Amino acid sequence: GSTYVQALFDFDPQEDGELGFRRGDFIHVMDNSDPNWWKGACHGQTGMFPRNYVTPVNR
Amino acid sequence: RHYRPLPPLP
Repeated sequence: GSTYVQALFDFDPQEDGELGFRRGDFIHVMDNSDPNWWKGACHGQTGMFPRNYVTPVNR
Repeated sequence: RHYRPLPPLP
């Protein structure tokens, strides 16, 4: 498996440094230490994104 | 930290 997910819903940056992506963006879960905000990547950028805006891939 | 409260999905 590869620490990643998939933005079930396009996401937007609400703060300053939050990951920014759009539905289908594989968020590279870089730090799932959070229950609702995994510090991860998506397509070249990284930061905090809501683990819910994405879904875990690989199985 | 500033994880922010999970936003509402569309």
